[PDB]
Amino acid sequence: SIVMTQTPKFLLVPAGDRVTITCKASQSVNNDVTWYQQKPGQSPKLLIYYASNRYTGVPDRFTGSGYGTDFTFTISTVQAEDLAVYFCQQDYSSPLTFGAGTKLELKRTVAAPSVFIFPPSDEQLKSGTASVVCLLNNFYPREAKVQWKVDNALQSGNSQESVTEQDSKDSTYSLSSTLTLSKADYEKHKVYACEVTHQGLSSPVTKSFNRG
Amino acid sequence: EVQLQQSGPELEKPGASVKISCKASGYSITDYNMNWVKLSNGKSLEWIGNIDPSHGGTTYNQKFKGKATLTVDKSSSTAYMQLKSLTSEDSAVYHCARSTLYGNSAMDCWGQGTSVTVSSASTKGPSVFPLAPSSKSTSGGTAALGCLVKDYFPEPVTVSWNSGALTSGVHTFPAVLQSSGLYSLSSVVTVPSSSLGTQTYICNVNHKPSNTKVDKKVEPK
Amino acid sequence: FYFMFGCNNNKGEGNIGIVELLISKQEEKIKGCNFHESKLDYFNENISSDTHECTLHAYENDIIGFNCLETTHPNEVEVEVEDAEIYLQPENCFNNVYKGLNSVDITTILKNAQTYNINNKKTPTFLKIPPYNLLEDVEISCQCTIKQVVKKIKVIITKNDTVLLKREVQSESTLDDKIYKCEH
Repeated sequence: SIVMTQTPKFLLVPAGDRVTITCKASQSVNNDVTWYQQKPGQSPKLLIYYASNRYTGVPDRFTGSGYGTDFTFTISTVQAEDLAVYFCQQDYSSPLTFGAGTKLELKRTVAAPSVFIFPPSDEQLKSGTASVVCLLNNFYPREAKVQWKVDNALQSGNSQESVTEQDSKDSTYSLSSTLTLSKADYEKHKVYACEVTHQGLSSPVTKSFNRG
Repeated sequence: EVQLQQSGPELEKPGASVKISCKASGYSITDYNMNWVKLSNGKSLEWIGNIDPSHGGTTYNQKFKGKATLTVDKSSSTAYMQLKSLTSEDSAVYHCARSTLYGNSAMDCWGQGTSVTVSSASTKGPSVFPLAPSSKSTSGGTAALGCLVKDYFPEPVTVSWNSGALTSGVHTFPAVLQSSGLYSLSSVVTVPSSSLGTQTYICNVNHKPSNTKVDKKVEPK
Repeated sequence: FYFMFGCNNNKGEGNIGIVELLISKQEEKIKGCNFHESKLDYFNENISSDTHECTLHAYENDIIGFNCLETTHPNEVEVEVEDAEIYLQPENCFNNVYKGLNSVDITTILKNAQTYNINNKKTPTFLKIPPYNLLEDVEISCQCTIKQVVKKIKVIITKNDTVLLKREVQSESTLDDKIYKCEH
């Protein structure tokens, strides 16, 4: 079958700057190519059909070009809400094949995280489990490292992390770290601390609480 | 203008079968070709097949032929897709799309997507817990508060604050899968500290597979 | 070709049945697209490997062909070789035809069409255009995958309100051993 190759896989562009996404085919497809754009948690949306024509209601800033084997998708002025992943599709011969997809990101400036920690709830303690949650917000870049300390003793193998999709409100990352401990182990210690190291911090940032 | 309505998520045993549905409104179903798209791990689109209700003809992608069956109901303006012998590779989100009958086949309208999960762990309901910023050093500046959703399966879970109010400043984190096979999720919201003692914040958690609805209040302690 | 066969009931003191059949050639050319390297003498359009699409115009009582596999010429030694895994979409090419992306049966386009296939060969497939009332210029197509390359055939079914008045073809005479000869 006909196979699309779409490059670059990850593309970075500042807000308000032009960006172009390329597409290459394996055989002549004349003018049967389409482009799709998808938000996280939302269905893909069609932008370009016939590889050079905007679809009804598509903003003028989205354009496409190419014929035969090399096809390009171009955005004249990227917006803050344009954070999405773009796919190409051929409509010449069945089966219709989708491209590998290309993700578009915004740069912005470097920002330091603000750290919060949440103590285990009384309801969870009734079930015999204790969980400590650490919250990080509005930090760039994504490489934020989190470490947990209980009574100044480092913890490993009992924590998990989760990063969001860089919410388009301010194009910054957020990370949450959860430490899972048993109720019996929780009662054996007094001080619970989490250490955060990030590019925007000149020194590690420590938040602590006393509960026990 | 044009709406495509799909069913909720499914959770079947290995080797089972599903029959999802796609309801179309705002246009005549016979006037547009309709197809399904598979999203492998949510990062790679795949074309499954299409059906034309105008003549009943069906076209299936070769590696999906036989494994899937497509049918339409013109009386109800609803179309159905069936999968045979579900395997872990089939666990993906399936979307319904609308396209022209003849000429171009560009997919114009998309549904909200139906998630099909091949059960690798038993069904379980979420446990909602409050996250109180207070009872600590200090709640400087704005006070960030949230809720903890732990030990639920399968995905997804919907979290809302104040019955859909206070949309701004809400951060819902992606779920994390534990060694026990149970997902865990955390959602937080940033509010001014001056409203800690004069405002009520309530988180709504809904889990369709277990039909669990929890409305937990978050207050300082 | 002139032959018989039938049943004989002499041993049971019955009668004898005989069927007399004759077969004669009707036309020498078939308007079909051959995408394979081996050319066909009875196919009007042989398409070079550099070209991946072929377009034809169809009309009543005309035969359309579509070949994407090898053909055994008398210069080739016939042997028992399995047919190549030719990816033909639809599985049957001309009883059900592609009108774009959706498959439609040929009888919905043409009024009671007659189609011919080969039991022991996947391709070629043929269609004889029946008398039809669908005067519109309708497009139908098949496709084959030859050596990981997709070949597509396009057929333009047309029936004008007025048939073409004349079709004049001019040819130049050729000299063959001091004799003026003309092809066709």
